[PDB]
Amino acid sequence: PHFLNTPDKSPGDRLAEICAKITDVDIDKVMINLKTEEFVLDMNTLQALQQLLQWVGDFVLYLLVSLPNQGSPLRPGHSFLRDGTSLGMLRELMVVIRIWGLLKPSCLPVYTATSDDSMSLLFRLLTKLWICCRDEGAASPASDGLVSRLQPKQPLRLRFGRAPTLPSSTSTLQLDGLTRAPGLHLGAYPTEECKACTRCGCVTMLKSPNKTTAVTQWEQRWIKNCLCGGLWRRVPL
Amino acid sequence: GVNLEAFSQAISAIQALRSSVSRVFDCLKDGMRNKETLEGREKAFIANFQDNLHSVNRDLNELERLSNLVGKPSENHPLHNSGLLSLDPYSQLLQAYKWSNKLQYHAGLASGLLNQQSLKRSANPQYVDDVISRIDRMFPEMSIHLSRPNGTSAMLLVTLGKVLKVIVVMRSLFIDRTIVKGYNTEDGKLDIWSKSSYQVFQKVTDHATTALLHYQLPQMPDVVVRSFMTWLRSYIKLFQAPCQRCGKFLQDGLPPTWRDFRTLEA
Repeated sequence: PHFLNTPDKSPGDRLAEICAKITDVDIDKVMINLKTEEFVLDMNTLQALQQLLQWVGDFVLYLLVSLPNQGSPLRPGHSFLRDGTSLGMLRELMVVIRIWGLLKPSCLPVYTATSDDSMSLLFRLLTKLWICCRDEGAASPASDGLVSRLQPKQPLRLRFGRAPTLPSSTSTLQLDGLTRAPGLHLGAYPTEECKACTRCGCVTMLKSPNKTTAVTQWEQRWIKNCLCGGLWRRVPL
Repeated sequence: GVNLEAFSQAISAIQALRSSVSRVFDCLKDGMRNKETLEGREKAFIANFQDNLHSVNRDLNELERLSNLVGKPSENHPLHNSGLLSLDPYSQLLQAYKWSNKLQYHAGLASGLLNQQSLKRSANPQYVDDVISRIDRMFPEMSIHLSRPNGTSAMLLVTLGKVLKVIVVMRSLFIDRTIVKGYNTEDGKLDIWSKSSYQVFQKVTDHATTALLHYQLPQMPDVVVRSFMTWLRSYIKLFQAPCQRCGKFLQDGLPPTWRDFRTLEA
């Protein structure tokens, strides 16, 4: 809905979802297949591409790397996501972010450098994983060997916002009024806390002003109730 | 051949440069933690940058040292490593060298430390004297010679650079009864008991008697005489006087602490 687009036959935002029936590799062909004109809404694209769109750019890579390590002492390792619908939404996000990066040079990083087109390879891998996930089919061959190859670009150590629990299992607990008892990416985390840092109920810990210009849509979305964490909380530095 | 110290200093300087670059780029990875009045991180940044500049300057200065690497390919070390392949099946020789150096240094340090031994008390050879005298005379600018005119007494005489010769008597061990005299002597055909001076070498004779009564060790008289001689050698300059001026009195000398200063100040 961020699209301040031009006239269209019916809901130009829905074409990004209808793009499911497309080719596997070379998203450059898929974009010309679907549409390329009415996907530029604001010339000030430098609002969420470098700061916010890095999340998906790292999450696609972390999901691709987690595939050949099923032997890890964890059922999904970190995450599995073998449903397909989420993978399709990821591919649609990749298409629209490719269009964005074509419109403006502030695209998602190659995460270091030297991809000869890192987005092209990432999209090829996404589609190769997505084809045998779509509608009641087996899943992965050459994909397992391709994900094994790591360019001179791949980082790690993603945030992955989690929430501490309260495991008062079955017996008793003894807390105090203070002295806690031991038993999110839009910046929002320098090396040492130096801002408001308005935490939330579970994981968020987002800053209050956010020091931005035109991404206030997320702010208005988060000022009110949240993902069962609407109880936003202020925590000092 | 003092290039080993320069090489160690250069190694330390390069390690310091690497560590300083690492510290700079690790601190730059962290903004102002908690200032609440003004960002004092700029001070730490400037300090780290100045430290990097200091390390670079230290490396540039150490570059001036290390004149040249001589030939002599390891100084007769290659005998079986670079020699016949049968001979080197060799590390035994290098291991022995290193172990001997370590043992020597460790024993020296242990002796110097245990010099303050907890020995409660002592309860329950006119051939080595010439050898000890020659070994002591082997030092430079310390031409001495013993006469032994009367009995087994070693009535030797020393003279370093000046005509301030010292007729230091001995007793075949724990030499005592010294008398210093400058600018002519030996009257008749032997030494003398003159002790004549200009009210300056009298203080020198007093200090020498104090030293002879000071270095009285329980054993090892050779080390005693060697220490006595290296203590006496300090009188070759007479051009220093800390804690006072150069001419606070007529004379100036009392180096038991290896630093001669004006008398009547200790």
